[PDB]
Amino acid sequence: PSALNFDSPSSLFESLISPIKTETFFKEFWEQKPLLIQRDDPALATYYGSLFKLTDLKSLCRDVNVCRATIQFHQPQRFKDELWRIQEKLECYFGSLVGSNVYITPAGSQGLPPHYDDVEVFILQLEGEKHWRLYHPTVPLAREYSVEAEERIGRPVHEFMLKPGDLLYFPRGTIHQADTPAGLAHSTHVTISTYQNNSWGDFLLDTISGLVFDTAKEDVELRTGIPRQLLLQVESTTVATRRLSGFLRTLADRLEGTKELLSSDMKKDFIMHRLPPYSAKLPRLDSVVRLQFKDHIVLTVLPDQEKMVYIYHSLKNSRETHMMGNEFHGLRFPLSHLDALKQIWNSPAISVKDLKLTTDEEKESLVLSLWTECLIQVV
Amino acid sequence: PSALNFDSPSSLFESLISPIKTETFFKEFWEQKPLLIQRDDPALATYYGSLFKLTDLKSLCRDVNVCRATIQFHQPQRFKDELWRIQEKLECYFGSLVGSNVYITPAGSQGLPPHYDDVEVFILQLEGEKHWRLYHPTVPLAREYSVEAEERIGRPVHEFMLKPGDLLYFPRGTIHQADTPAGLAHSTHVTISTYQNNSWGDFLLDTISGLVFDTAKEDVELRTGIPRQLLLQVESTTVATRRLSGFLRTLADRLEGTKELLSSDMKKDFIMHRLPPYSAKLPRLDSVVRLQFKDHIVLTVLPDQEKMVYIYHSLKNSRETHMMGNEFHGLRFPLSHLDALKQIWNSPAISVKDLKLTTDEEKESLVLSLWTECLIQVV
Ligand SMILES: O=C(O)CCC(=O)C(=O)O
Ligand SMILES: O=C(O)CCC(=O)C(=O)O
Ligand code: NI
Ligand code: NI
Ligand code: NI
Ligand code: NI
Repeated sequence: PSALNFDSPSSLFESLISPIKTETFFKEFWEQKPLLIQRDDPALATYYGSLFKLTDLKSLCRDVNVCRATIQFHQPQRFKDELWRIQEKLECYFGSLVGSNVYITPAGSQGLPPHYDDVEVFILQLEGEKHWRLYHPTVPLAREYSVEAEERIGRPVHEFMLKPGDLLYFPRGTIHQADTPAGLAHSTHVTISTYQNNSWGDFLLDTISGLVFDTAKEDVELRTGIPRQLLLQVESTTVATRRLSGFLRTLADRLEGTKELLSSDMKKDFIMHRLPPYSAKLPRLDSVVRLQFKDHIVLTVLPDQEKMVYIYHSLKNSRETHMMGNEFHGLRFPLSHLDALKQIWNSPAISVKDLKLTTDEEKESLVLSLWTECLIQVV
Repeated sequence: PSALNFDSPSSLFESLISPIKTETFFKEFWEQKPLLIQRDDPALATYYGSLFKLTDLKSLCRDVNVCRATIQFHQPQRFKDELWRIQEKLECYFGSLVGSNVYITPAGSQGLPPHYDDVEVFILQLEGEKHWRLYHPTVPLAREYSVEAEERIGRPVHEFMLKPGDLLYFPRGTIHQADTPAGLAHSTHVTISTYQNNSWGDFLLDTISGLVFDTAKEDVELRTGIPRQLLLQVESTTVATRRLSGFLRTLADRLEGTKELLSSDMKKDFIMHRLPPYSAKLPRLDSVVRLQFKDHIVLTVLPDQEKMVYIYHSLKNSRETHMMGNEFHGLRFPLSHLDALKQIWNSPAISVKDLKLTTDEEKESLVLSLWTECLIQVV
C-alpha cells in the first residue's frame, strides 16, 4: 500500500502521499499549508533511494549547477525512468507541467538562503538527512520566485529533519530554507514541482480573447474605434478606464450565459511540452472503439492556419527535452466532426456508426485517422 | 486653402477633407456614414494627378497585383514622396498605421466584386473617372474583410462618379463596388486606409494583462490555482464561467479607481511599423529644451529584458518597408526618471534643472541621451 501504484494517474498520486487521503489533501493542504509526511518504511526508503543517487551524477558527468556548496541537477526525468514514470502520471493527474530538480549538499553545509518558490512542490528525501525550516509566506501563493531577508521571514512555523522515505509538500509562496546536518552523510532530495503560472489570472488572460471576439461580434460598441492618438499619450484618461470598466462588465454578464471558453495558449503549451507516456485490430465501421491515452490528448477550435477542430497529443513528445525549454503533433478536422469527437471523448465505448457524422466513409475515415495517431482502441 | 498644408499633422487633415470642417467630420461622419466631397478645383485636380500616374507603374516595373482586369499597386508611399509626406502626417494625426493601395482599371471594365473592407478609407481620384455604388453595411464597423452576394447587399444607398480632385470617405463595413465607365480614359485612384484592428476590443485585450497582473498582486483569489485537468476538458463548466465573471467584475471595479493602463503590444507595434518623418546647439543643464518629433515618440514601463521606462521612436524607420510587413530603436531608463520624462512631455518648454531628478549629472546625462536620438531641441 505504501509502494507506488502506477495503474492509473489517480492511483499513483494516492500512493505518493500515502497514508494521507487525497480528499484530505485537497481539502486542507493543497494551496493552503505545508504537509509533512514522516514515514517508517524501509522498503519505501530503499525505493526512494533508487530514484537518484550521488553516483547517478558521475554516470551523467545546463545539466547540473553549483550554488555556494549545493549541487543542483536539472530535470533528472530525462534519464531516470522511474521519475519519468512518476512525473508523467503526475502531469496527467494535475493537468499541468511537472518538472523536477535534484539537490545534493555535503554534510554540515548550509544550502540556498531563505526564499520562496513560484510552484507547488513535492519533496522526496532520497539519501541522507536535511534540516528544514518553513516560515509564514510574505506573499501567499506567490507568482514569482524570490529570496527574503532573515529580518523579514520571522520565526519558523515548522521545523523538521527529513530522511529517506519522507515526503514534504508546501504551496508556492511558502518561505523555506534547509541545511545538511554536520556529520558524514550528505543530503540528496528531488523537488517535484508543478502548477507554475496555472492560476485563474492566467486562465482569465488565456481565454479573454475568445470572449471579447465572440462578444464583439454582437456588440458594435466593442467594434468601435479608439480615440485619436490614444497610443501616443503618456497617461491614461478617466474616460478610457470608465469605458473599459463597462466593457469588462458586459463581458462578465455575457459569460454567465456562456458555456464555451477558448484557450489561446494554455492547452497548446501544456501538450506541446509535457512528457510522453512511459514506454520503457484495425477498426471498421461495425467496430466498438474508445479513446486511449486520453490524459495525453487535448482539443480546441482554431483558425485553419476556416475554424477547424484541432487534436493535439503528446504521444510523440521528447522526454530528453522535457522542461529544458530549448525549442505540433496531432490532427486537423472540420467543425462538422466536433460533436462526433465529443461523443468519442465522453463515451467509455461507442460504435463507429453511432458517430454523428454525415456519411459512412468519413464515419470510418475519422476513426481511422485517430487510430494511426495511436488515440483509438478497439474492444 | 484647398491645397494641402503640411505645417502640422492637424493642419494637413484639415486640408485633405476641405472644405468639410474636422469638427463636422468626427461628429457626423467618422465611423458612422460615408462622406462624398465632390470638388471643382483644377489645381487640386492636377495635384491629385501627380500623386500617382499610370506611367509611375512602368518606372517601377508583391509590388503590383492583377484582379480579373484591375491592377493594384501596393504601398506606393515607398516610392512616392508626396504620399509618404501625406500618410506620415496622417499617422501622427490618427495614431494608427496608415497604408495605401493604388487601383488602376481600364475603360469600360468592372472592378472587384461587391465587398466591404476592415479599415477606414480615404479615396482620392487621381486619373479618369470611376462609377461608385455604396450599400448599407451588413456588418457595421466590421473587423474582417469580406465579399458579399449581390442578393444580399440590397440596393445602393449612394451612387456617384468620382473624378480627379474628388475625395471619398467611408467607415469599415461599408459595402461597395466600382467600375470604370465605358470610354477611352482609365481610372486611377489611391485608397488611404487606417484604423485597422484599432477598436476598443483590441485595446481591452492590449491592456487586460497589466490590469490582471496589478490586481492579482493584491487579490489572492486571482493567484489561486485552477481545478485539476481543467485544460484536459472538452467543455467548459458553469463554475469556471461563473468564477471568471466575478473576476471580470472585480477588475472592472478596480479600474474605476485606476489611472494607469499598460500597452502590451499596441504602442510598440505602431511605432515599430509606422513611417519615418518626411525628410526629403548642444544642451547644458542651464539650457531650455523641448521634445521634437513628439508625434513619433512613445513611452511605457516594461521589464528590463527591473521595470524600466522605455522610449521608442520611429525616426529611424524604413519607408521602403512600410506596411510590407516582411520583418527596436529607442532608449532605456530607470523608473526614477519617469516623472522627469513626463515633465518633458507635457511641458512646451523646460529647463534641465527643473527635471525632477536626483543629481545634476543624470539631469544632464538624460537630456543628452534624448538629444542624440534627435528627440530634444534647444531654444
Ligand atoms: O536543498 C536546499 O538547499 C533547498 C532546495 C529548495 O529550495 C527547494 O527544494 O525548493
Ligand atoms: O477600384 C475598385 O475596383 C475598388 C477598389 C476598392 O475596393 C477600395 O478602394 O476599397
Ligand atoms: Ni526552494
Ligand atoms: Ni541545521
Ligand atoms: Ni475595397
Ligand atoms: Ni458603371
